[PDB]
Amino acid sequence: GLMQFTLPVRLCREIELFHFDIGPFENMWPGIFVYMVHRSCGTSCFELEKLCRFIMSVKKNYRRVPYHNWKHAVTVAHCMYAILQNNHTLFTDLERKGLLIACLCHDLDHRGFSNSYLQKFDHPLAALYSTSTMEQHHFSQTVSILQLEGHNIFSTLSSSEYEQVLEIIRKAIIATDLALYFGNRKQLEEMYQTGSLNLNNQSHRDRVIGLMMTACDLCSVTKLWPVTKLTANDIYAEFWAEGDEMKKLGIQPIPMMDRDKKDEVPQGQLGFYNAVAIPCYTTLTQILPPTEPLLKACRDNLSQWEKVIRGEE
Ligand SMILES: Cc1cc(Cl)c(C)n2nc(CCc3nc(N4CCCC4)nn3C)nc12
Ligand SMILES: [Mg+2]
Ligand SMILES: [Zn+2]
Repeated sequence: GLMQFTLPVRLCREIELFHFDIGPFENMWPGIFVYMVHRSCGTSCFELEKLCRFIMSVKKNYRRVPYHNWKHAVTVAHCMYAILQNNHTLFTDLERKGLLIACLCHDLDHRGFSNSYLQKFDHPLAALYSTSTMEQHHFSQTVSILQLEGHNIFSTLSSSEYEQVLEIIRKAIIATDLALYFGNRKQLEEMYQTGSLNLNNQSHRDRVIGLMMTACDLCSVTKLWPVTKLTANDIYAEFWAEGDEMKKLGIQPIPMMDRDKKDEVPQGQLGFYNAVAIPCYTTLTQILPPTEPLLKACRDNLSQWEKVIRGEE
């Protein structure tokens, strides 16, 4: 009732920053997440007992893969928290509620394989969800966990509010399908430039939330360089295992997934920051000026990859 969550001083201060790293102590991550809900939403948003039980079931449904794991979920939520806290007035009570939850749940039960590998392996999920395969699965898992006894953190919401929140969550989670991001950022680019962008048009909010989700999801590129570099190892550990699996199916994997192309990593990161990351944080900074530190950090890390290529590290 009168129970606050507090973090040690360095965390208390640094968690407010975009480049915060949640650290290696897994047992502190639930507390960190709850801390973020309480400041971002209010101590009255969710029934504490239910929330903790929800957090633990979510944790239990992430798998021990090198990248798309429980640490990633909490990291993507922390980036969303920073966005929300730096844009206080722009978001409904329901969005604040739904978005941190969406981030925590966005990769639920990920297996460490891309949509493309599932389709080529012909996994049951690819038959059930022909596009955004994993992402529809992630949302499905969120609904399941929400329906477990004592797990309904949205129990105090009205029937229509409940339906609205699940709908924010659904679209948010779908938007993490990077294949959808390009078209989404293009529309947003154009709408901002022709001045048509309207935060009262619901379909416009959706696109903006979608862009936020991409930004949070890629936030590894906005951290301090050693964090960025070390996460990159986890990212390729997954991709290369998928690459191996492609080869097992009799298929040349794309260069990104082929461990024989280890040497081109610095250059693959370059293309990635240029094709994906920078454009994402750019348009996001245009639409939401106080998120500029993400762009600035992303640019610093691109420069670090450039330095890696030039033999300077
Ligand atoms: C989804 C995602 C998210 C994030 Cl936060 C990052 C930092 N990354 N990096 C990547 C791989 C980029 C890449 N590497 C390569 N190759 C070709 C041969 C050597 C490497 N090509 N590309 C496009 N993906 C992601
Ligand atoms: Mg995902
Ligand atoms: Zn993700």
